Amino acid sequence: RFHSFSFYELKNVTNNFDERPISVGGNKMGEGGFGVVYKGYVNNTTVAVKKLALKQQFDQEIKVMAKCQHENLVELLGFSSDGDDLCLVYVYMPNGSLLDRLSCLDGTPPLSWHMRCKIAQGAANGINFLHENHHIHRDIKSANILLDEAFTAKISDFGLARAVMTSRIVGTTAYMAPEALRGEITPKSDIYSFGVVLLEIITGLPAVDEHREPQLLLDIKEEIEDEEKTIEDYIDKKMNDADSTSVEAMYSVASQCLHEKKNKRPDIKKVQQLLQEMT
Ligand SMILES: CN(C)[C@H]1CC[C@H](Nc2ncnc3[nH]cc(C4CCOCC4)c23)CC1
Repeated sequence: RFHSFSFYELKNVTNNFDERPISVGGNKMGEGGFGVVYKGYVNNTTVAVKKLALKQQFDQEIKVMAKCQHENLVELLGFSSDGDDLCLVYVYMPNGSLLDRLSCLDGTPPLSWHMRCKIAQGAANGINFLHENHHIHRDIKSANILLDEAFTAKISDFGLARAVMTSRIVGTTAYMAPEALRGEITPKSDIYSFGVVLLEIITGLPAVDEHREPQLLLDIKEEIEDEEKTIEDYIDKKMNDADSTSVEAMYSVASQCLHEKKNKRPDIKKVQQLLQEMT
């Protein structure tokens, strides 16, 4: 199904796991809580190699990736398990994550409103495919939305995905639904998290900022509803092509996604429908 790489092959293609960043001539692209991401080159093809630093998340990623293949899901090419180290090889996303592009990391120009609308639609198509295949992502966030050579949105990181209550609460607190913080596992929690992503797209602001008032982005929904502020006051100033009608239409979707009561949230098919009507 996927290519079985030996640890020595991934060792050489990543220039002996060169921990220096890409900008300084190394191979390190970044790091997460479960491992370091390296740029690799296998037979004239660029790859992303995640060296895990745990086995259940390796197995779950492979299991979900074998079952779910879609235009808006990142593709797994292979893996390595022969050593004491576990590696996952993916299709390389030249435009990194949506979080990095919204923050203009490493001098990248701001995303236009037109590109932002296409990204939101693509991400919704990806979540829709996961839910149609009875999978809950559990960690929907802008850092988990990757961008290819045409800025096509690709949902990533299926290590926490589930095919209901849990004793092990996992995810990113700033994006998590109230019931998800309580231990509930439901596809409606993915909808809430997508609502936070839509707010990041409109504002260009991260979900959480400790040196900001309010610290959490989902709290701007309260300020707008209580008439303290408007969505117009929060529109990313780094755009020149945003129109009030489509911004209000995306905000309306985000607002519906961010309902505290999980049953009042729209399903992903409705979210997909509202985002298509927006354009
Ligand atoms: C913090 N920031 C600079 C970045 C950290 C690296 C990250 N990863 C990717 N970048 C490019 N192509 C990729 N294909 C697959 C991946 C993911 C898939 C899930 O596991 C982790 C790697 C990937 C992009 C954002």
